[PDB]
Amino acid sequence: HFYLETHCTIAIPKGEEGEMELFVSTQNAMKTQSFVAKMLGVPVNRILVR
Amino acid sequence: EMGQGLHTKMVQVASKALKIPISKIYISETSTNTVPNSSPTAASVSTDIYGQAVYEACQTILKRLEPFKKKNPDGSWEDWVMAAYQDRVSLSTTGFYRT
Amino acid sequence: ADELVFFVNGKKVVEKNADPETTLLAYLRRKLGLRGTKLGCGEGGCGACTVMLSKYDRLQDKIIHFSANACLAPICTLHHVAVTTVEGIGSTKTRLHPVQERIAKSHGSQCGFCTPGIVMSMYTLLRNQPEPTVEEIEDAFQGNLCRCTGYRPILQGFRTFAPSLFNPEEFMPLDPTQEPIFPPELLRLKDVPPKQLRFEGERVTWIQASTLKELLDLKAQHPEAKLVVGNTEIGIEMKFKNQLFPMIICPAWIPELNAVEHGPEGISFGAACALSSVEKTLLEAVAKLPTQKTEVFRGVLEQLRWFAGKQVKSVASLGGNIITASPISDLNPVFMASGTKLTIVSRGTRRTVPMDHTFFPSYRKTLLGPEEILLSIEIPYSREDEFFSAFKQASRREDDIAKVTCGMRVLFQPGSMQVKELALCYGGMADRTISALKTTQKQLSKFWNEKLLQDVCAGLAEELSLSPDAPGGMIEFRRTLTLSFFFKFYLTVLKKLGKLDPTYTSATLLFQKHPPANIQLFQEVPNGQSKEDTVGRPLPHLAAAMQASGEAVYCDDIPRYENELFLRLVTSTRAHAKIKSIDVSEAQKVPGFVCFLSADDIPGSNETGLFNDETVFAKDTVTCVGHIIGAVVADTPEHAERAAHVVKVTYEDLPAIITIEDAIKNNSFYGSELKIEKGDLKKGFSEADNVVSGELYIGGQDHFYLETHCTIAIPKGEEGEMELFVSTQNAMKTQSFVAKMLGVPVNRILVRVKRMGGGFGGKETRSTLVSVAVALAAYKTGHPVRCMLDRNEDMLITGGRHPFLARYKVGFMKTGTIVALEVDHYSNAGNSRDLSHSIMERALFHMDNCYKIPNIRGTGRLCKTNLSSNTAFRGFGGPQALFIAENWMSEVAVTCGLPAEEVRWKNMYKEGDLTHFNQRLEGFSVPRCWDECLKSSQYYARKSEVDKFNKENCWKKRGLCIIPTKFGISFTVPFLNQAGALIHVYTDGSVLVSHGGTEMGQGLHTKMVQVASKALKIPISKIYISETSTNTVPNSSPTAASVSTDIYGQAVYEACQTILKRLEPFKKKNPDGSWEDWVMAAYQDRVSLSTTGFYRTPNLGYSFETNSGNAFHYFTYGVACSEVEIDCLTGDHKNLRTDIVMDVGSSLNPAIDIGQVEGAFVQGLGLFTLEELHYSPEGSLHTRGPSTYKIPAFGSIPTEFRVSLLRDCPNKKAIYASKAVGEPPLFLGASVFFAIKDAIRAARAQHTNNNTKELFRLDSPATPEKIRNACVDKFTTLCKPWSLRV
Amino acid sequence: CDDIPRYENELFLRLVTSTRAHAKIKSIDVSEAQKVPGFVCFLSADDIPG
Ligand SMILES: Cc1cc2nc3c(=O)[nH]c(=O)nc-3n(C[C@H](O)[C@H](O)[C@H](O)COP(=O)(O)OP(=O)(O)OC[C@H]3O[C@@H](n4cnc5c(N)ncnc54)[C@H](O)[C@@H]3O)c2cc1C
Ligand SMILES: Nc1nc2c(c(=O)[nH]1)N[C@H]1C(S)=C(S)[C@@H](COP(=O)(O)O)O[C@H]1N2
Ligand SMILES: O=c1nc2[nH][nH]cc-2c(=O)[nH]1
Ligand code: FES
Ligand code: FES
Ligand code: MOW
Ligand SMILES: [Ca+2]
Repeated sequence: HFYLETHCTIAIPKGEEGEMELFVSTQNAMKTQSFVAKMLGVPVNRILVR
Repeated sequence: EMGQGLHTKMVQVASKALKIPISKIYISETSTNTVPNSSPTAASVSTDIYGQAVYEACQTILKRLEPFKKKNPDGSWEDWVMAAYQDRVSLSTTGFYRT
Repeated sequence: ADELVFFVNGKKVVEKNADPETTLLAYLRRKLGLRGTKLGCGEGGCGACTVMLSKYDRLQDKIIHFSANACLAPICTLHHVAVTTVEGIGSTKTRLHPVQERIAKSHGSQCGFCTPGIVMSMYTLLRNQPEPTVEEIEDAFQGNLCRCTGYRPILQGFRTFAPSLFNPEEFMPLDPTQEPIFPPELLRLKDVPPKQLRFEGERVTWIQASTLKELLDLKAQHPEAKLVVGNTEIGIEMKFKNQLFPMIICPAWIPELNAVEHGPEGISFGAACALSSVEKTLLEAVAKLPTQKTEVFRGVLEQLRWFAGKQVKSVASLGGNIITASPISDLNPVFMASGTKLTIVSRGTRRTVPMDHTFFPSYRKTLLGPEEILLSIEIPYSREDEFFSAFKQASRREDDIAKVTCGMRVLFQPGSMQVKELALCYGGMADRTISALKTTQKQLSKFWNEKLLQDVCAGLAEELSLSPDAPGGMIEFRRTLTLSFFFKFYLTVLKKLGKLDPTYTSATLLFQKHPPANIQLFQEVPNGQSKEDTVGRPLPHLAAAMQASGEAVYCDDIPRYENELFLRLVTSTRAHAKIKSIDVSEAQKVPGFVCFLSADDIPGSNETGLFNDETVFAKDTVTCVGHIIGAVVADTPEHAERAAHVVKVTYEDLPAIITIEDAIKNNSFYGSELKIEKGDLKKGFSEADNVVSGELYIGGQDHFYLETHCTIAIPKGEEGEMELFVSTQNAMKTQSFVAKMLGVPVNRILVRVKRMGGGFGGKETRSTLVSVAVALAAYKTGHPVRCMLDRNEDMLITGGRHPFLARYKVGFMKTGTIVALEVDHYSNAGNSRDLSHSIMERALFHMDNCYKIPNIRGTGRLCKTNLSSNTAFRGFGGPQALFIAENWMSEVAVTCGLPAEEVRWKNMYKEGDLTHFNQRLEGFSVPRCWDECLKSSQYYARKSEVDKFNKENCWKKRGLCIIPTKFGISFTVPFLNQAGALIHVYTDGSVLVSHGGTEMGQGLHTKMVQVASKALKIPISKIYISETSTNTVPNSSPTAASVSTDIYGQAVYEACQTILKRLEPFKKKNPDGSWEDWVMAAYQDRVSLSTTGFYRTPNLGYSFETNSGNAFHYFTYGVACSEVEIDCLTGDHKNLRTDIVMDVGSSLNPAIDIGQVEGAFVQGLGLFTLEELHYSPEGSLHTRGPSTYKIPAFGSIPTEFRVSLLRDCPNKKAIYASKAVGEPPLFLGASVFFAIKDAIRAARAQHTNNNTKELFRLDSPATPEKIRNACVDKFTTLCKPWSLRV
Repeated sequence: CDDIPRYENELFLRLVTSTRAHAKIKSIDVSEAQKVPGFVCFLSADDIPG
């Protein structure tokens, strides 16, 4: 692909109810959200992807 | 937005639908807590589908503003919006499209 | 510099560059990332920063655990000490400790900001005593404050350590064997010889002296060196008194300074011993030695009962209190009167002298030389024929500064009543501890009799005089206390010499705590209701566990960006003046200084405020002390603070208008008169049998939310975009005010509110003062910026409840029936309009309370003054008007000579009546609440018991009063009664709910989660609410008017319906499927799982012009009965019992609603009896901290506290038949005020006069000063024109 | 994404990837990595909570 900007993610752990806010260079915020939730083992509503 | 100008086009669409300058419209970002279960931005259909969703949401706004426009035809967009707010009419809505 | 080594939660910490000025709180929060411990006042009076400290005591060869305020603990005093914070005992990520579990499940946590501190006070107690008594449990919190709960649930939940809202049987038992162990490494270090340590900071050098020899050499070389042990004085001087001590010597480690010796003359304590140690030793001594030898010890112990709290007493040293020599020291008067011996030393010298009047030559000075230090103190045993007494009276019993405090001793000739020695020493009557020598000397060789009592009182009145301008004011009260204390001493000695009149006995008793009794009654949910349907059940606040664990994130707990700067506001020191110039040349020298911002830096508009009558930054003129002139931005909070303090502003004073009286005299108002008039007054007064006229005043109130105002502003650098995290109930106005100041479209600004550690109306608008200033700083620097106000800044700048002045005239019949009423209200609004108008409207809306008044006229006027702009405070004007109403109603009863409850009842509205603003009262439940409260409180039976007590007691009286209330539900501003919600169902079936309301501790999100769960028919575990944000729900009204549940509940409900309709087709095609199955099917069929919900309260719109239209959607009602006991000699009082019956319709959550009732009730109790703000004549606020502003404490609540929610009273006007509960209960606190007034009448009938129909004025708050002064007697009287017309 | 300011306590992650096309992982030794200044931790499969 050689997108000038390579893959990148910032993950912010809240410390409350498994909440995590992420800033990601992706075309798929949905799958990013569910995949991160699946790995953490928390409901999808706890994950915010921006 | 990955450089293809999707937000520009959506602002262009919203401006045409609402019939107001683009300068009054803004798109800041994409987030899972504003629009959920979104398909990845792909298949070159983003303009097609999000354009329709934005279009519908705009239509819902116009309908809610219609009574106020009719009562004050020579007023400004700002006048109608404020009147709507004070009359406790919601100025927030979703839009959706399915090919 | 030596390395500082200590432990935090078992983890070793090595600080190679310890700064002497760094507090443990700052270190925990900024260096260790442990944000569970909070900053609530920075002056040791709130306990929000409480932590536990553990160390190996060399002299006791044992590990000791004690609590301490992290805000006053210099980390430099913690070498080889083990710290335990809330995070160290448990968490929701691992497992909650029993203390955390119980306070959470017992509903002892609302906003949650005070929880960690209280959790640690309780934890510390249990580490010292695994099975404490109820007494010990209550005493554990003398230094912890809570503004939300009303304390009852916290005490009741913890009492377990010694339908229903909670079930104790579910609580995990406490098991000491599983507690974290004392760090092994520290236990090894105990075997290493102590060595002197040196720490070097930016401005201070700290020397930890290991031996007495090193201490004396250090003092010989540096006589100026300031000693520090507990730092509970030095810390205050450094933080608030602008003091800087270049060199500090901490002698805490020195054995001689910590030694305890039992001698033949008394018990000696090293000057470094903590007051808690002295207290422990004296208690043991009092239990083992003959009563006749412990007279002085018991005096010391009585003062220690009311000396700060556990956190301060565990670190505060003896020497510290003695040498600080404060005018209001509670110990020096006792040490002086008892001639306690002081052993003073310096390198090469040593002397021992008994403390006497000469030891304190002048203000803050003692007779010690510059090279000397106090080594030890010997508290004497009392001898035969020797008696002692110690008394203290303040504004609040617990953790307060003495108004007058004393030590009194008398020595008689062997077996006689003939005085040999007499010492009466007082604190709080001069700029130093003094002895009434002139007076006492005249009694030597005299006998203890009535004549001596009279002579001493007259002597005291003349010798302890106070000039009208005496600092602290309360001239009459203080002088009266000096005589009253002696009277108490006099009677007490007669008793000890023994015959004493039975009605005088109680005057000699020391405060006695009575056992608590609490009962909460509510209604069980329908028999067949599903377990997953939580509406109507006492579900604990969803974040309570995280608040008890310190994991709950509040604004400042959010991590700072590496490049984030800090802002400190620069405010006016003048009430009204022109700004001639501003010089920052000095501020520019403070390290880390970045810039000074002012009006000229604003890119958009400097016009702000609800009514556009305010400035973001003062321009040309300042109109109140605290008026924001500009702000300093620096790399650290300290640097910003220090720089802002040296910014020099040159002023030129302008005529100022401070008081309501000044305003009226100068015709200084905002807008024109407000008024509601119905009927024919002239006719009404013409038919009345009696007419009463009067004036009444009610003081203001500071919100004192445990978490002060705070804002973080992140500038994006793109298109003017800015993202802010704010502690506010109004994200919408925050957003538009920031946008207006920046000159950018509102759609560029994002405001996010997670939760507030309290709001109470104080964050409805005034939070913008900070938010806008921070946004400007972020805009100008391009860096993220933040600012959290210190308590003193918050209390000075942000405004509070509106003080009210009322002039009334009521006409009534001999039967007590009201026929006419005219009331003119005046509120002190401050330097801007803000919410003052709407507040006055609500006041006028409630001038009737629950009474039908055929002919009535009420006016309101907003006074424009040079004081910070006052704003919304739980009640929004209602409490003031309701208070004024009950005042004249009480005067009508007395005038008529009829039982107050009879007069109130016969004047009460009836189902279907119209109010003075012509709204029909439908479903008027006051009658039911009234009868049930009269019955459950056993009002009548107790009424006779009160009269009996008053006949058997001359210097103590009891009062009983039952009052009702009604509160109109809905914003006075029609268009604000709107609410929106946004709901998303993700593909795993989990639901994310978002609405316009914010969480400030009232449990709104919890209730909304409960509502969504019921509507969707799924467990609450599948629903979540993360925060409130302007980009999910726009144009939201502030979370206020107690209608958030009502309106957001409907919006959430409507959004859920839409979801159900969309899922219906898939549910039908697969009836046996799960929620998850239907959700996934909808998604794959391309059916949107996102929708909005909206609600608009119907038919609202009252007009003060036509006195027509619906102002409210419905009314919330309640009744409260309270009993008190007053000390006619001191002004102190006890809230014996309170019974409340509240109608909240079918409660959505009885646990949260009872918590709102109890909490609102305690804030009202505070407004009417304890809380008072004092201002200089020039308009400068004196009370800027918990030390001087006394809100209710754990020990302030009714000992017997009963609350019942009216059963079977569904409200068809709101979501699931519930009713708003936030503000309605607050006025009920007035029942305590009127019970007090009832008691004062008893006291006046006893000593003042015989006019059983006399109407004496009693303004609010009924503080100890007002109560004591009202109890006119021979003493108040003791504390002459040429001619007089005949 | 990376232009977003880092929090003062923000840490950095570096992936550890396979240098073989197909093989069994016999063991992982981080004793050397632990010596690098600023090292915080090595994460692997077992650390995943979900
Ligand atoms: C919330 C709060 C509530 C309080 N409540 C009360 C109250 O109810 N009644 C009351 O009287 N006080 C009260 N205090 C005041 C304070 O706690 C006492 O004065 C305390 O005992 C001082 O002890 P310290 O060790 O903390 O003093 P520090 O602040 O450590 O030292 C105080 C002063 O004593 C000097 N000093 C200390 N030890 C020696 C020595 N051995 N020889 C010579 N000089 C010495 C120091 O140089 C310094 O000037 C309160 C303070 C707070 C913050
Ligand atoms: N714990 C706590 N309770 C509180 C407050 C608060 O700040 N903290 N605010 C009060 C005020 S002034 C109001 S108007 C209502 C607002 O919330 P509600 O509409 O959800 O009841 O809660 C009341 N109860
Ligand atoms: O009528 C109102 N009642 C209120 N309580 N708290 C804030 C309020 C408001 O703005 N308006
Ligand atoms: S912050 Fe320490 S006592 Fe309030
Ligand atoms: S819960 Fe204690 S101050 Fe809010
Ligand atoms: O915000 Mo209620 S007074
Ligand atoms: Ca005002």
